[PDB]
Amino acid sequence: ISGWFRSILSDKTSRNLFFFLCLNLSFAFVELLYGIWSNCLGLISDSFHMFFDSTAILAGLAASVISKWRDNDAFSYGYVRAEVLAGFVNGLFLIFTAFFIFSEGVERALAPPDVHHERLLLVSILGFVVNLIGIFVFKHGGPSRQILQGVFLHILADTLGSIGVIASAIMMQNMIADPICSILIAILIVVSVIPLLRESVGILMQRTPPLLENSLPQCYQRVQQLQGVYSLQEQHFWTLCSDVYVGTLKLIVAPDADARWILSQTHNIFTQAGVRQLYVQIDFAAM
Amino acid sequence: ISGWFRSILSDKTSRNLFFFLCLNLSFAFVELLYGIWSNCLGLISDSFHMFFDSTAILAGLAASVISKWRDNDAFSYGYVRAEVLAGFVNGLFLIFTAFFIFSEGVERALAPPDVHHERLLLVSILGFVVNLIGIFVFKHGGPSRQILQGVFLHILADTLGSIGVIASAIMMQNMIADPICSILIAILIVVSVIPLLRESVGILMQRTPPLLENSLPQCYQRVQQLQGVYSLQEQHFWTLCSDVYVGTLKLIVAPDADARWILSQTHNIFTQAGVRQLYVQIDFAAM
Amino acid sequence: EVQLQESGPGLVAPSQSLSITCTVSGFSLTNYAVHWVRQSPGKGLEWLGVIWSNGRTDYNAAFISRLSISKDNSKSQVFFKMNSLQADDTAIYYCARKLAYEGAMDYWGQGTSVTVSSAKTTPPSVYPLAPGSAAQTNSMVTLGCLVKGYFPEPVTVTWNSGSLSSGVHTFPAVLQSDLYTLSSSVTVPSSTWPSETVTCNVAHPASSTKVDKKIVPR
Amino acid sequence: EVQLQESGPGLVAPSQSLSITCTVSGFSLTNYAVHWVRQSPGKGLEWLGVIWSNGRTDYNAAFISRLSISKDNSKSQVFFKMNSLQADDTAIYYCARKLAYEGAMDYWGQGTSVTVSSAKTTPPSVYPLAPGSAAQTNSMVTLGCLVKGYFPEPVTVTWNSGSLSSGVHTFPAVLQSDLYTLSSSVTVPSSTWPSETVTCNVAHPASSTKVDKKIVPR
Amino acid sequence: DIVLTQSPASLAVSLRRRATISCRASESVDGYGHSFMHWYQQKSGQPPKLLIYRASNLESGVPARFSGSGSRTDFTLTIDPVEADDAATYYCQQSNEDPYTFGSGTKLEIKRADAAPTVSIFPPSSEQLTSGGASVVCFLNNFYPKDINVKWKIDGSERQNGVLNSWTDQDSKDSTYSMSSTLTLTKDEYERHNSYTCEATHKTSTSPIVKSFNR
Amino acid sequence: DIVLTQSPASLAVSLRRRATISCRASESVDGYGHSFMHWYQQKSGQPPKLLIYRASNLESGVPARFSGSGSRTDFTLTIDPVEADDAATYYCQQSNEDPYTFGSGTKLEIKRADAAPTVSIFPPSSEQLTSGGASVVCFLNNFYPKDINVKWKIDGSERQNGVLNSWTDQDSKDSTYSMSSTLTLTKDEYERHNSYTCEATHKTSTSPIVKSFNR
Repeated sequence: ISGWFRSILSDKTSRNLFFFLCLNLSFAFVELLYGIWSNCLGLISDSFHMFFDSTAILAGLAASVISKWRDNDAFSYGYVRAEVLAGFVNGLFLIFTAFFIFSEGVERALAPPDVHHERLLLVSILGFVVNLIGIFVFKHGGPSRQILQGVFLHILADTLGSIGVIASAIMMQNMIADPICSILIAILIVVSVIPLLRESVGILMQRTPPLLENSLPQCYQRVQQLQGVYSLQEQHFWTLCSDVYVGTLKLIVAPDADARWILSQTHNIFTQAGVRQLYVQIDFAAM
Repeated sequence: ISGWFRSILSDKTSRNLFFFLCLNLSFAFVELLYGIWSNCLGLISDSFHMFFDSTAILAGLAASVISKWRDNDAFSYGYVRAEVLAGFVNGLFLIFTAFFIFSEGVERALAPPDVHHERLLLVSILGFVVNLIGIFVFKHGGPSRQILQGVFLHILADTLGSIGVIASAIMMQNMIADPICSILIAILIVVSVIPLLRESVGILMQRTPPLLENSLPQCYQRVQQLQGVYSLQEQHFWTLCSDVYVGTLKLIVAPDADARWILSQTHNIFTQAGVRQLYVQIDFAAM
Repeated sequence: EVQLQESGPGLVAPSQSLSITCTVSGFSLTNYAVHWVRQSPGKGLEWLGVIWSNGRTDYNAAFISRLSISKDNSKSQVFFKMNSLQADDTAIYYCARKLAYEGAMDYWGQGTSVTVSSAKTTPPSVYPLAPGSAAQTNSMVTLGCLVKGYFPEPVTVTWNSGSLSSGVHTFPAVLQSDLYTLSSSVTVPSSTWPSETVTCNVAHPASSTKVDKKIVPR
Repeated sequence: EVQLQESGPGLVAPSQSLSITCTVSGFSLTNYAVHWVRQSPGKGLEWLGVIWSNGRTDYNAAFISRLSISKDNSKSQVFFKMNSLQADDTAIYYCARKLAYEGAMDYWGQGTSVTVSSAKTTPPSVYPLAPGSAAQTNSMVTLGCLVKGYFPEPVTVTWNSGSLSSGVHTFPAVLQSDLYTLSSSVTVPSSTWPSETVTCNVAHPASSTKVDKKIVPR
Repeated sequence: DIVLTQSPASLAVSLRRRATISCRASESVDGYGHSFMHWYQQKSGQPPKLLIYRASNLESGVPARFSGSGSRTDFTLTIDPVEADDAATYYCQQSNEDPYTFGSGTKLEIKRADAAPTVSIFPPSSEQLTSGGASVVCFLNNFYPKDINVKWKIDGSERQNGVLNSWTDQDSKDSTYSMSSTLTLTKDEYERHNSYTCEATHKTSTSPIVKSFNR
Repeated sequence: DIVLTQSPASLAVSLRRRATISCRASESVDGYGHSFMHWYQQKSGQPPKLLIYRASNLESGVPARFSGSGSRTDFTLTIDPVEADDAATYYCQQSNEDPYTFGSGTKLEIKRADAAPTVSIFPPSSEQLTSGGASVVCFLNNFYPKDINVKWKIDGSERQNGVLNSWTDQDSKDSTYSMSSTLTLTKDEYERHNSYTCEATHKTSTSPIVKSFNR
């Protein structure tokens, strides 16, 4: 039980995720305590949304921790795809948070607020500070690439929401501003999250690695030129992690073809293309 | 463009999904039209939630349609894992809908309602009728198994929400009832959705097929008993669809071992275990 | 130049073990598998076992509790050992290398005949056979030798150390009173005999007996 | 019993094509690949091409624009064709089957010597060689034949149709004035010669000339 | 286990006609289009010689006259044109399932023109007489077909108690047969009687060949 | 392309000593622990014979005295114990990269006890004289080592214009050498002079062997 905390603190990314998760949960709890007295209609909703984004960050942290585990004869490739699952979950979280922001903006535009306003803006500035700190901490530029990108996009979406509420507060002092700003924030969040979901779905759909896809015809041509190789059939290349490709091949060779040399040459050819793990089945054709 | 509609109507499951999607979107639009006049705070939120569940059903329908497409040298295994992705997305949708129901129940328990009540209950009965019709239609007991289970669980969750609001309405006439009922509905939704998410994550994490996992040691023992097979190494079995298993194997055999016979016997052994697609790499050991 | 030579006891008691050494030449055991196959008149060819390059052994299902096959790569020798021999285990035990990348046995060795009985080894008694009457001088005369009263079955009969190969008809042995009787025949031109010496070479490997008999006309 | 026999023109003009037929026996082309290798004094052994079971051909990078290898499974013949022959293409062209499941050539055929020149085929002129003086009767006398003025290089010299194999020393040909000169030597016991006839068999496959010369002492 | 049945058990073919040996497996021996059936040839007193591996591939060095075919369960060995050296026993082996099994052999007999046996008789030697026994050996060499009867007369009387017969396998040179008939008698029994005759009743001639010695 | 270099170019070993031939590749010929280097043996006037395949495996039927080793780039062929039949040319071939390449041969010379050449001389035949030419042929048989000089004297005068020499490869039976010296002359040139002498200057004896004919 205590080994989890030591492991999380040992890793840099896990430690940063734990720091941000604790900070978000504590600030959500503080907002809940400040809003339990009154103004529940907005503060309770905001606190629950913060706790929900906290759940998304916790999911990313759990995937990051689990990604370092070893094989157990059940997960033959290991838990390495936890990062891809976390990226997909973060993308869905961002889409649904954008839709929630859309709904809240529409509700505010179609309802006059009689609740306290100064407290709402003050805690929103604190949330903006939290989001800016999160952006600063997670600035980047067992494999762990998708999780960092997902959490960074999540922090960007939270920052967009915070700047939206701040700009609405500023413009109201100096009615149309709030819905337009909410729609713009939601659209920006969706457009930003699109590439992450594209990559995660490409990885999760057993698609050919996009980087490897260009060089596959050349590799097939070079394998075909090997002596004794009649044909190449049933080729399947898919992605496991970032820069980790797994490919399966079936070769049909001559009845007396040099199986060892053909196998070694095929492995070299597909290793020069970046395929770390490869399985080649050599079939000896009949005549 | 028009080919999509003909294809959707051709398939039974796609036709049913399109029927339910159109019905849900039309009823959400009707509720929006009825609530545009007044009582926005609850009716607008309910209509947007219905449109959001409509988006989840549309995602399931799109996955069901795409699951029938052919290979294009990019998706080597095809778009067959769209059903698994749809199941995972439906599971996440159910979890987040349960959390939304939790938040709405807490808000209702911590805020006295001055809005119209008779209209809210009447449209809720209509939603309950819609959910019961959906349960009746999708009663069951390119592969398409996860999508049906996901949409069925979604309809079950909507039915649970409808019975919760109806029971709260009945009990209020005859304050504590609403939050307790909301919590119970959310817990039931999460517990119901747990197995679907478990199966979808197991499929998406490149885990060994749970049905095949029991018989793998026996298959390894039977392959080891083959003449000339020194050892069996680097075995990876994962799941592509329902009852579609893909496995990769590496054998180390004698310098003069019968490669053809060993390959045929290994393929037969793993085909009797249900592995439809298998790749065996035979390495000729040096001494 | 690929040869496999078996060296084992021709006679084995009906309650003891058996040990056959298969010395191979022309190929290395480090990359070839040597099978063990026995042939008996009543059961045909039977596959006993095989030993692979790394030392892995596969045995027949009916002989797994009795067989024991070993290797010696440096000495190029394969050891075959079987326990609890019985009367039904008499056969001709061959060691044959496996065909490369196939399940067949391309090269076989001339195996050693094994009999399982309680009888004792008896040296052969070789007797000359010459025509009784000096008639029928058609320029092709028949000569023979009678190998009577020997045990076990294997025995080799050659004429003039095998130089006179043509015209030799060695007949299969017949079992009578738990002893074997074998006969041989050779036809030689009448010009050479008795002008040129004719020798009957009989060898019994089990008893280490070599008898050279000369045909004397009457 | 595996043989590969090449049949091709010994002499090829310096601007025409070449055609060699490799007739195989003891194995089927349906499951074996036949390589084509040439050997020349100035460039060593060179690998030209190979044809596989299904008809696929692989050619050397420097000969891909000139080689053409075909097959005939029913007739068990492999056809080798090369275009634009030049003076540097003279060599001994071998066809060798590929070792099963390896890149080596286990069985080779005795290839046909090919020369590329504008000279014309000239039949050999065989001359006897006998000792001048009837001395040195040490019971081992030397005899020879002088094959002078023939083209191209390949020529076969045998004594008594190859029966007298021992003591034969055939010497390599020497090129002079665009013609080849070859000499042979045989040593025979003085008891047999001249009591027993000695024959000199010279065969020139290019000119289809067979000359039988008898050694006459002076 | 796989039980291989070969038909016919014994086959008789002429010197240049067509010869076919069929071997049927109890269950299929196919995998991925490869039939794991192997054919062997065993002459008289020699280890089996591999002819066909995987039921369609000629072993390196065997004559081209041998052919193989068939798949799944039925397999065929074809010998054409036959020669006098093909008189041997042929076995089929399957390597598809452990343990390897060999079918019952198919004896091949080469038909030829009938020949008369070269009957010869040999009286017991001096060593036989001094050893206390007596053995009369009658040799029948180079006769076709295999069927033949030997008649033993002792001073005009028929005896069959001590007659032993041994046949040789068909020769690979002239496709003939050889037979030995041995009459074992005691010293006194041999000395009492004088005339011994050996007869070889064969299909080629209705009159048996008689070789006799009077001692 | 892979360039294979064999050292030494020519190797001389005794009859039973240790012989080593080394072949070095320009680049590695290894893959998955397999070294694709093959060794061949080519005697005098014969096609190359495969000895080692994959640099460590003996070809079926070759004598056990041949051994192979090495990996990556350096490879070694070991002949022990040497015999008189091992006097041949050895090549190394790589099958790792297309095209297959053969290294320059390593000639092997079997050392033995020195021997005296059996000098013999033959005057031109009658057919030679009638044809318009004349050729005097001097045979040197069974001499070791290969180094030897031939001196031609014509009536006590030295001539070297028409002298041609041809050596044979080392014999596989007695590990000796043979040499022919041919003097080609016209009819008139041959008829003008009377005495012709052939000398064989060899290391075994300081006195050259002289065979002469006076015609």
